[PDB]
Formats: sequence, structure tokens, C-alpha cells
Amino acid sequence: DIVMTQSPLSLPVTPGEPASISCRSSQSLVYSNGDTYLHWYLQKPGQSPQLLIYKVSNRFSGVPDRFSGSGSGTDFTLKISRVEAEDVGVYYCSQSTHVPWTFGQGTKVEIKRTVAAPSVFIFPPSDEQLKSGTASVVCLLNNFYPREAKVQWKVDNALQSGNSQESVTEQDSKDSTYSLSSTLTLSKADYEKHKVYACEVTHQGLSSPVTKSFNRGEC
Amino acid sequence: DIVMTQSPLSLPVTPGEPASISCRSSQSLVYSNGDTYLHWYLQKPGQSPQLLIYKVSNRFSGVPDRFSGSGSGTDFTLKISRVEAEDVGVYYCSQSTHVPWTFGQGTKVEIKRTVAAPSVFIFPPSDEQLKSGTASVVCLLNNFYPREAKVQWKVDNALQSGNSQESVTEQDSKDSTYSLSSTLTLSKADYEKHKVYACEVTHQGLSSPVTKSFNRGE
Amino acid sequence: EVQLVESGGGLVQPGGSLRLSCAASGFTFSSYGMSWVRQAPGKGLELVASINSNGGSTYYPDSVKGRFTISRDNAKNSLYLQMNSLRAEDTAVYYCASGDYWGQGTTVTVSSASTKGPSVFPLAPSSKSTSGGTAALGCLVKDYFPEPVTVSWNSGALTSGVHTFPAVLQSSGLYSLSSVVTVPSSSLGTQTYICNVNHKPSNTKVDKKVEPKS
Amino acid sequence: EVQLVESGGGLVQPGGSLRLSCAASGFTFSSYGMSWVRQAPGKGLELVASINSNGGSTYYPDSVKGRFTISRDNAKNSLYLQMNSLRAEDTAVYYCASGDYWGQGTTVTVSSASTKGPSVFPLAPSSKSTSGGTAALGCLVKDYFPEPVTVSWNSGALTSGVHTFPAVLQSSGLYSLSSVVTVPSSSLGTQTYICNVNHKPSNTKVDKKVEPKS
Repeated sequence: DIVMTQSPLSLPVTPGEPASISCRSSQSLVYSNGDTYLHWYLQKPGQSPQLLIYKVSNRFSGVPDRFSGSGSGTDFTLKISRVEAEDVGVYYCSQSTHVPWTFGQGTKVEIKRTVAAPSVFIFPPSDEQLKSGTASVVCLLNNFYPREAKVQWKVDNALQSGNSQESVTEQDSKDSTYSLSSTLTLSKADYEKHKVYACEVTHQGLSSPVTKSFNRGEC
Repeated sequence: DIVMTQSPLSLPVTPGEPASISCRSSQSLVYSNGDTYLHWYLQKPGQSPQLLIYKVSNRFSGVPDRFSGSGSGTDFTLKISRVEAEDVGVYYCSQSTHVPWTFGQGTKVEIKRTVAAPSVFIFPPSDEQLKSGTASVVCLLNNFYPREAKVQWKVDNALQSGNSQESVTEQDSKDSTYSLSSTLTLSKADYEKHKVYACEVTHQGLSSPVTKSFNRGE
Repeated sequence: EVQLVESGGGLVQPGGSLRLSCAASGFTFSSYGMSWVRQAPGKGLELVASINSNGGSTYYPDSVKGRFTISRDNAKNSLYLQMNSLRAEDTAVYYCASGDYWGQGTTVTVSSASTKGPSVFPLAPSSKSTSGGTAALGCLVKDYFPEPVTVSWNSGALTSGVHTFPAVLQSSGLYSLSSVVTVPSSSLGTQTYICNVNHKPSNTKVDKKVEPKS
Repeated sequence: EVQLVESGGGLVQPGGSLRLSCAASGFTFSSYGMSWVRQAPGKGLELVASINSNGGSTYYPDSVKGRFTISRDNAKNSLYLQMNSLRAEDTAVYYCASGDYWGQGTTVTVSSASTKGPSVFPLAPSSKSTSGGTAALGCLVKDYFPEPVTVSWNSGALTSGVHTFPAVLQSSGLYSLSSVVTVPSSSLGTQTYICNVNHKPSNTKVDKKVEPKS
């Protein structure tokens, strides 16, 4: 199999600034007819891969000029002259010169936008879920940047550990932010014997850690 | 008020080719601080207006370089270096130098893509609607270009007129095509006393007219 | 993220009144002049009223001067438009706007006629009725008033291949439209198809399943 | 207008089998080599099988060679993948592709566990639970298996401000996620909010209204 290798795999770019991805193949990509079947694909968040450049340098239908491809033999380059917010996603180089079709490991372009502090919301479990025996408490960090953030749960000021899962979205193709859910799971009976439920968020856009909290059965 | 006048109002462009819109103001747009509050908005099909260029030449957030604005005083120009399919929509130049905020009439950019013939489908009226006493017959012309097309309804080979409405979609921002519905309305009783219902479509992408049809009860 | 969310639209008898509201977020709302812009279908952008940053200066075109009043609440980050002595020519989509951003707009229609909910009918597909190589199916959304109606396919899960036509006024003075979707012929059996029709002004929600009919 | 519509995905016990289908339209299907590519969440693109235009020439990586079979029906414009002796490591999204285009994919899960439908709980908004100047609300979609689930708001009409989080496997082996939306604070009273949840592998459809509550 012809092996495809990309550099880098993580690509942070201040928007408007240019970006370059290199692709090396383990063997020449020119085919018996003199053409080179080197292609670039893009997989935007939540979407299937889409064709960007085919045969080294041909812009696929709909693809803007800021995407140019170059190179030959075993050494190829994709350039994005002005990285826009919507360009965020994972880029794959690929060869179809020989069977089997192969792909690079993929390069994830990140948009280096300005710092943005998360809006933070806490949600008590519904009365409905509480009939089921489990209580889920939810904390939302919305539209922030960069992705690094710390969420700590406090119950009656006891720091929690080992009972919460996090989920982060992919970088937004419109505003280049992230969002994060942290979900504190515990027993109904466990939930009833405490009063103060609190979510504490640390992020580079917060001068000081922010806490949202609620007391069980107040509103 | 400061009157804004755009030229042209209809702008057909083969994709990849450049495009220019002129905007003239009935009065200078230079504000007393030396700045010029001439702006360009774009309203894509199905959407609110969005800001494209502010103060003559500044690209708003998210706006690509292919959009560039220039000009001074009373004469301004928006240029699109390579019109992409997604750029389809109506462009408005606008001034906020003086109250009231005013807008140009708007320029509708159309993509001049390759010819594409419509796929045609005819739909009989549902049995459910026929309970109500009316019968709608629908003919769909899907993903074609250019927009100009002719639809003729023939009931028992008798050409209809006066009892059908058309609806066209705006140009598609992904494939630059249109779609059209034609809806033949008539009474239940009227509907039941005929058998062959047909829809005939003439379009530049068709060598010869296409007919789709059904017989009531098959 | 910047949001402008209009509300309050609907149907009013001539001479009657209506209050529109706009909720803003994602920017310093107090630091910005705001305006209401309207647009009849096919027509261009007509300014209805403007108010400045602190909310102490208003402007009105003669066409609505004396009738409309643009209000502002920099605390609730809100903007209001009090419409009185409404005329039939006032029928339009009304947008809330800041210069940089526009809301999605609310629909105001002025007429001496009642509100009717839509009927929703299957535009049933078929194999034997394929147009190389897609099948087509849809929903007919008929005899409603006033605008707007919302149409989606499969609760929003189906969007590719969809076309929802502009409403058309029938000689009855009622709107009607079709929403259609094309799918590759062979995928016809593999999935179910439901159109989701919402017409707030009459509180009508219909979810019609669309099947081949045999 | 090119379409590539996969179907046939779902949950199978180890050793068991599954047949995937792909319906194509909008291009000369007979004229194109086709392939199945899969992707585990987080991982990259792994070729599963290829077939040429005819199609009398196929390839399989050793990882699935002997187990998978890629057939083609140039008449019905369709591509197939017969998967036998399925292994847990075969859990992935399977895409149908032609090189120029990719389908949305279909989800295959190989597990020694049963299918379960989700519970949908309100993530209720309030005041002064505002965060300048937006309110947040949502739906908690908990304890379902296997993937995928579909979530929308207001039958598809509400889309901006929406964040639907990636599913997470809990220690119970059941997936869970939240879908949330933020709106300008003072627009809370002016609209209703339904989350539309669909989980096909268990035939579970829920529409949950989300309200402020006292």
C-alpha cells in the first residue's frame, strides 16, 4: 500500500493568516498515463469528507481560490492563503494512483481566534428523572475559546471526583468557539441528602473562576 | 433623503468570472469626521440581509477577499473577483452618513451555469383531499437551468388554462438551479369526469418536450 | 454570538394595532442605534423607524409617521415598535436591525379576513415514476392564512434534496405551497418520510407520513 | 445534484452479519469505481473495500478480507457491503464513496448488548439564571444504545444558538448527551421550545416541551 504522511497533524492558524500542509507518499504517485492522482479532502465538523483538490492542483466544483495545491512525485502541499472560520476541520491527502485507495492521518486545522470567556449555566435534575432513581446535574460552558477549561463540581462545598463526564463540541465553523457540557451523575437518595449544588469554571477568559449554583428545591 | 442608485439591477455572471456593481448617492457620503459610511449588504435566498462591506472597503467578519469595495464621494463599486455559486442573492448598497438610513434598490446576482434539464414528476390528488371536494394536481420541475420554462396542463388531451398556479424557487446556492411547481386546481366532480391527466414541459435543456401523466385510478 | 430575535408579528384588521419586540444579545446593545426595516415579498428594504443609542432620538418616514412608535429598553436589551392605525399596505416582513446584524424578521399582515389552518396532503412517490435516477415525494400545504408556515422533513433530519416552494395566494385569498424532496430511486424503501408542518397563527401542527400508495 | 444514500446499519452481535446498501443518483454511476470507507469516532479514514466500474475487480484489506463482500448493481444504481463474522473492532460509521462524493454514512455497532431507547429530560431555563445577555435551555438524552440519535429544536425551525453535544458512553455502557440552545434573555416568554428526539434502533420518538417552571 502506498503510505501517505502529513505534516503537521495539528495546525493552529490565526484567521486571515496563511496555512500549509505537507503530504508525502511512500512511492511516486504519477500513473502510467503521466497524471498524478493526488487529492485533498476536507471533513468539516459533523459532516462527511468532501473533495477539495483533485490530481494535485485542480480545485473541485465550489472550492474557492484560497485553496491551492502543488507538488509532484512523492512531495505535495496544500496552501490556504487566508484561513476563514468556515475552513475549520480535518484535511486528508489521498492517492488513487494505485489500489488500494489510501489516506493520510489527517490534519486538524484550528482557528486561532481571540479569547472568549464561557457563559456558564447549571441545570438541576428534572423532577421527572428523579422518579427513575437517578439524578443528572448539568453544567454548560457556552461559546468560549480556547478549548482548555476546568470544571469542578462542589456538593455542600465537598469537591467531587469520579462521577462526572465531559463532552466538548468541535470548533464552530461560524464563530470559532467551543462549548462544553459537564454532567454530574448520582443516586436519587444521594441527591436528596445534600442541598447546595455548584459548578465551578476556570478559563483563560475569566479573571477569576466563575461559579453557578442552585439549592435543591428552591428556584 | 440621500438617494442610493445601483447599476445594474440584474447581474448574470458565469461562475469564476468577475462581477461589478455600481452605487451612486444623490449627495456626498463623507461625514463631518472625514469618514464615509457607505456599506454593502447581501441577502441570500431565504435569509435576512447580512453585512458584507462597511465604510466603502472594509470586509466584515467572515467575508472572503473576493469581495472588495471601492469608491469615494458619490460613486462606489463592489467587485467580486470570482463569483462563486454561494454568492447568489441580492446586493444592496447603503448609506448611514445621514438620517434616514437608506438603501439601494438592490442588485440580483444570477449564476450563469451550464444548461440543465428538469426532472419532471406528476402527482395525483390524494384520496384524502378528494373528501374535501377539491382536487389539486401537482407537477414538479426539479433542478433545472435556466429559469425560463413552459408548463402545459392537458386533461383528456384538452389544453388547460386559467386554473393553474406556478411557483419558482430562488436560484440554489449550491448547484445554481431552479425548481418549479405547477398546481392544477379543479372540483372533485370535474376531476372524476375525466381520466387522463398530463403535464407537459418545454425547456431549453430538453431536445423535445417531456410529458408525465397518470390516469385517474391506476 | 450576536442574536436579534423579533416577535409579536401576526394578523390585524385595518385600523387595528400591533406591538413588535426584538431581543438582542452578543453585543453591547446600549452602544448601538437600532432600526425597524420592512420588506414585502419581492420588494426591497424599506426603513420603518430608527432610534439612536441612548434612545433619545427617533426618525419616521411620512408613510408611518404619526402611526408607528419606536421604543427602546437598554436594560432588557430590547427594542419595540408600536404600530397603530395599521393599513393593508403595511403588510410585510419586519426586521430588527443594528447595522451590523439583522434578525430573521417577524411577519405582519393587515387584512379584513380570518385565520385558517392548513390542510396537509401527501404528494406520494412511486417506482415506475422515476426521473433518472431519483424518486420525488412531497407534501401539499393548502388553504392557510396568514403567512408564515414552517415545513421540515423528518423533524429536520432530512434536508438534502429538499425544496420548499414560496407560498402563493390563491384566488380564494388563501395561501398554498408544496414542499418536495427527491431521493435516489433505490432508497425509497429504505426510509420513512414525514413532513412537519407548523402554522402558528392558527396553532396547527401536522406531521404527515408520505408513502408510495401501491 | 449528486446523492449517495447509505442504509442498513445497526447493532449486531459478534459473529453475526449485516448487509449495507448505498443508493446513488445525479451522476453516471456505472462509470465510477466505488468504495466503502469506515471511521471510528475520533479515528481517521479506513478503507474497507473497493470495487471498480464493471464491477469485476475488488479489493479488501486483510483486516476484513474473507469476511466482507462488496457487490454492485449498475442497473439499480446501488452498491452493497455484505459483512459476515462481524467483530467488535468493526464498530464504525461506514461511508459510501466514489472519490468525488461521500454519503452521510450509516452506523454499525458490534456488541454483546441489547438496544435501548433514550429518556429525554428538560434542561429548564430560568431567571436570574441569565449569562449576559442570553438564557440557556435544553434536553438531556440519556441511556440509549446504540448510536445514533437525532435531535432538533422546534421541528427544525430553531437552529441558531443550538449545540448538540457528542454522545458519551457512560460506565453503564449506555450513551448519553445533551442538546442545548441559548436565546436572548427577554425572548424567553415569547416562544415555545420543543426538542425533537429520534432513536431509530429502538423506534423511540420523543418531543419534549421545555419550560421555565415557576
